[PDB]
This record gives sequence, C-alpha cells and structure tokens, in this order.
Amino acid sequence: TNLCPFGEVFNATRFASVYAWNRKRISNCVADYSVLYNSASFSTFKCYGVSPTKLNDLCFTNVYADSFVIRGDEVRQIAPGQTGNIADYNYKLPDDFTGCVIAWNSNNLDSKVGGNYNYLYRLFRKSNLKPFERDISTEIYQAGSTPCNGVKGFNCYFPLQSYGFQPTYGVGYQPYRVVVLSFELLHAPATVCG
Amino acid sequence: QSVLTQPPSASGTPGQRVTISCSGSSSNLGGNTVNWYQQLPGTAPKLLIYSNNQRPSGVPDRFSGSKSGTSASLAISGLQSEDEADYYCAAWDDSLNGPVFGTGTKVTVLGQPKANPTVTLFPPSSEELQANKATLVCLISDFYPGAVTVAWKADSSPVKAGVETTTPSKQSNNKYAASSYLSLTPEQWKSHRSYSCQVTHEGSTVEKTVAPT
Amino acid sequence: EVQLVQSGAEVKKPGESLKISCKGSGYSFTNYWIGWVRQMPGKGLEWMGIIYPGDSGTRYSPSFQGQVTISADKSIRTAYLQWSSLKASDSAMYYCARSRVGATGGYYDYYMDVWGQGTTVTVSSASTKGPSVFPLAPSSKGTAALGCLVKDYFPEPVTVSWNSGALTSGVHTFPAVLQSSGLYSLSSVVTVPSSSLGTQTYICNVNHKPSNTKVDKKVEPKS
Ligand SMILES: *[C@@H]1O[C@H](CO)[C@@H](O[C@@H]2O[C@H](CO)[C@@H](O)[C@H](O)[C@H]2NC(C)=O)[C@H](O)[C@H]1NC(C)=O
Ligand SMILES: [Cl-]
Repeated sequence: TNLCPFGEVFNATRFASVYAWNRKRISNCVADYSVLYNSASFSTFKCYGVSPTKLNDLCFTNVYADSFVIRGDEVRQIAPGQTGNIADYNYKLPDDFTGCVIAWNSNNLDSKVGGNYNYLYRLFRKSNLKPFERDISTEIYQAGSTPCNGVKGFNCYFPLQSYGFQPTYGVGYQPYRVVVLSFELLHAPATVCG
Repeated sequence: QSVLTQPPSASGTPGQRVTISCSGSSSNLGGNTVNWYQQLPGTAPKLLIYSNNQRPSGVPDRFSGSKSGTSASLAISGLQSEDEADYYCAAWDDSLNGPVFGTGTKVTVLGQPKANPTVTLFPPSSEELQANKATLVCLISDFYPGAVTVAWKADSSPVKAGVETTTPSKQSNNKYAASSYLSLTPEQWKSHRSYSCQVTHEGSTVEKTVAPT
Repeated sequence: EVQLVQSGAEVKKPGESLKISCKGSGYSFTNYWIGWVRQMPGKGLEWMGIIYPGDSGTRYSPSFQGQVTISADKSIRTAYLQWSSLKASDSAMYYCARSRVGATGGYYDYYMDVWGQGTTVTVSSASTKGPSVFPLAPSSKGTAALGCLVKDYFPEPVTVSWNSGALTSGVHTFPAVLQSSGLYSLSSVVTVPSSSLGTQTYICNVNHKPSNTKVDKKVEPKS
C-alpha cells in the first residue's frame, strides 16, 4: 500500500498562478487526513459533502489536487456559490462540490522585498468561468467600444494583473497557498482511503 | 514612479563584460516586459533585446538581457569596438498608458587609457565689461571617456541660471572636448570675490577659480 | 525587407506649420502600429505617440497630446507627424518605428522592431549676425593659455586662425554652444610657453562668411 504523494503537491517548491492553476490526479494510495486536519499550519481547512475528521474512514475512486496562490482575503472565494475576481475569472468550484479547501499563509516563501511579481490573476473576462474551467489567454480586454488592436489605452486593459506580493502587506494581501482536493466517487473501485 | 533609471555611463576594455542596470516600478516592469535599444553615434536606434531576453536576427549572443521584478539588466560579453553606443531600456507603463524609454547609458569601448580633463577658466575681458556684459569661459579638453559634468560656483554657492554647456565632442587624438559658459551682469561679476568652474570626470573633480581684478 | 523611409530634413521658423512623413514597405501596413519618437540634440529618446493605419486609431503620450497630430494614409502606406505652429523647442531628430505587441508568460510585450532613418527638424528665428570678438588674456599666475571669445553669431560656422595661420601648434578651437537666444558662441585657445608672453604677439583672425565679417583681435596680457 503506497502512501499518497501529497508531498509533491503541498510541499511543491513553487506553486502556480491562480489563472494557470495546477491539477494533480491522486489515486492508488492510502494516506491520512487527521494529521493534515490536526496540523497547526493550515489556516483554512473547509470540506463540503464530507467531514474532515471522518476522512480516515472514507474511500473514494479518484482525488484531484488543485493548487495555486491567491491573496489572503480571496480565500473565501474558493468555495461553492462565491463570486468575485477569483471565482468569476480564475478558479470556479461547482455548487455540488465534494471535497476540501486547504490554505496557509505563504508570506515567507512567496513575498519579496520590492515585490514578488511572479504570481498573477485575471481581472477581466467576457463571461464567468464554468466550474474547473481554465483560461490562460492574454488578449487585450476591450471593455469599451474602441478596438484595441493589441495595445492598452481607451477602455483596453491587459487582462492579467500581478499580485506584487510584499512582506509589509497586511495579511489580507499576503500570499496564501491553496490546495483544493476533489473527492470523486464514480463507478470504480474505491482505491483512495484514509 | 514612471521613469526607467539607467546609469549615465559605462565602460570596459575590449573582451571585457559590462552590465547596465534598468530600474523601474510596479506600473511598468511589474506587469510588462523590458526591451533594449542600441544607438550607435549618428545612427537610428535599433531593437537589441525584446521581451526581457529575446534577440532579433542580427544581434549576436554576446548581448543578453535579464529581468527580475522591477529591475532589469543588459550584459555585453566580449566587448567589441562597434559596441560603443548609447543603450536605452524601455517598457510599457500603465500609469502613463504608453511606452517609456529609460534615461540611457553611454557605453565606451576603451581604446586608450583613462584621461583626466584639462580645465582652463577665463574671466570676463575688460572689453566685454565695457560693453555691459560678462561671460566666464570654462574650456574642458583632453578627457576620456567622453563624459563630464560641470558645476559653477559663486564664491562657494551653486549657480544655475545663465549656464550654457556643449555636449562632449571627439577631438583629433580621440580624446574629448567641451566648453561651458556663464553669463553674468558686470554687477554680479564685481559683487562676488570669485567664481569657480568645477569639472567632474569619473569620480575625479577639477576646479578652477577666477576673481574680479 | 521591412523598411521605413522618412522625409528629408526640415528648416523652419517659429510659427510655421510642418508635416513630416514616414512610408512603410515590405509588410502589411494596416496590421501594425506605427509611432513617432523625439530625440533632442544630445538627449535621450521620448515616445510621442502611435497610429494604427488599419482603422486610424491613435494613442498619444500625455506629454504630447494636443501638441502634435499623428495621421496615416493607408492607400500610400504613409504615416505623418504634424505641427500647426512650430516652436524653436521643437528642434530635434524625429524617428518613426513599427510596433510589435503581444504577451510572454502573462506579461505584456511592446517593442519597436523596425525604425526609420530619422528626420531632422531645425526651427529658429535667428537672423544672420556677425560675432563680437573679445580677447581672453593670459593670466598673470611653464605654459599659458590665451584665446579669443567669438560671441553671438548666426548661423554657423566661423573660422578662427592665429597670426594669419603662421601659428598652428597648440591651437584648440572648441565647438560652439547654441544659446537659448538662438545665437552661437565659441572659443579658440592657443597654449604657448609662458616665457613668450612678452616677446611674441598673438592675434586671432575670426571670419564669419554669412555676415562677411573679418575680425583680427590682438590678445595681450591683462594690465
Ligand atoms: C511537507 O514537508 C514538511 C517538512 O518537511 C512536513 O512537515 C513535517 O511533518 C512531520 C510529520 O509528518 C513532523 O514531525 C514535522 O515536525 C513537520 N515539519 C514541519 C517543518 O512542519 C510535512 O509532513 C510535509 N507534507 C507532506 C504532505 O508531505
Ligand atoms: Cl504585432
């Protein structure tokens, strides 16, 4: 019985930007969520359709591990039924989401003096994302009636903005690493247990 | 915060490596890539680096760019004589909604040893004074590389109004020359005890002083 | 290959209108922004603005909005930069350039990959004027520098010799300054041994052809 490779996902040295969020398929293995839930490091640990403490008792067919960085005050948008810049344009959970949302402050790793500009998010889009849809396009967003022709200006915005994380930011603006675990139960052997 | 700051000058011997910094802010380099342009004297600028570190066709691999956050750098390895030029960084700036050029860096490929300037300072002639005018003449020559800054002084106080300074120009021996002119009224010239012309060349400073006598 | 060709050098007076041009070749003229860049003498590059000839849209720098007009005529692949009333301060080199745009790794790309050869614009209200010539006496404090101040003349150039060309060793005639008045001034200095200041006469011969000026000024130590 091989252990769940949660280390590659939670302990990845770098995380994706939320607009290009990473997905890892987790199956085979059999790891325990008690230590994760009893960990003093995760500031958010919220589950839907399933109980975190009783996770060791349950078996599922597949697990998806999505990971990315957002700012602290956006963690509340990583939940079913939310709207806002992140839920609308970057990473959208379904209403019937079954899984857990885990986040922790990553200021020590992801902020730099003068700003870490590596992490981006999408501010504009012609429509809201469908659940688990991904958009990595970079066309100038034409908000107004003037064509942009690839240049910013009159109501013409580059769609991605850098978080520019600085260590002196308040915790609402500090970077948080997020792991979304989707517990899928289809018609297959339940190979992932606690 | 909408100016790309570059060092005024840089230099190296042939074969050496020179680096040129480009300092920006969140509104430009934070969300936009940096580019570099090379302008040989008397020629049009040309694209040297685009999108932080890409080279157009016809730009050798001796030029490499890098960008980290709000800072960027151009490196020239194995300096060759034809690399002597002005270099400008540039990027789109979101505060101004347009491209901005950096302040520019003059690169010199040292063909001879460094040379300090010769400074000659003349007071107003008696014949100009009788015409109710006064000009101090500060002549600067035999310096290399071709970059100087000039500061004028009344007694020991800075003077800025009425200063006219040439750009450095290459002289015969491939050293450089410049001249700086201070216009005064005869009353101003006769009020102070002395005027000074202070020339700075690569951290060194040469000062000459004249007095109304 | 892709090429931009600009119109010829311009000599104007303040208050006159001016339109300079930039013709593109070897590419789809309506598919790229084309822009203007100013370079004042001895100074750096300043972005002025751009036009997209496919639909005549423009973007102007805030420092140049309303001061100039950028236009284009796509049937003849030409972009323009226009002033309704020039100032002397408009004197500069002007380049046109083709823009390239896009994105790399989530960050916005904008660069100018093809450049015109440049157009010089010289705007002056100065009238032809001969110089006043003043001696630059050797100071009384093993070599000494004496010279001649050639002041307030227009246009360039002047010629300076010393002792009718008999003296050439040690002569340094410096390039002129352009004063904000529109007039030029220069100096010529000859460095001689201090021991000859009493026994050798020094006369600078200044010639300004446009004013038919010929001045010979003796330079003697100050009394
Ligand atoms: C990620 O790495 C950290 C550190 O290497 C692991 O945290 C350690 O976990 C053990 C028990 O599992 C504790 O005894 C240590 O005190 C922990 N160290 C720290 C610094 O927290 C963590 O288990 C790893 N997570 C995953 C999912 O592999
Ligand atoms: Cl393009």
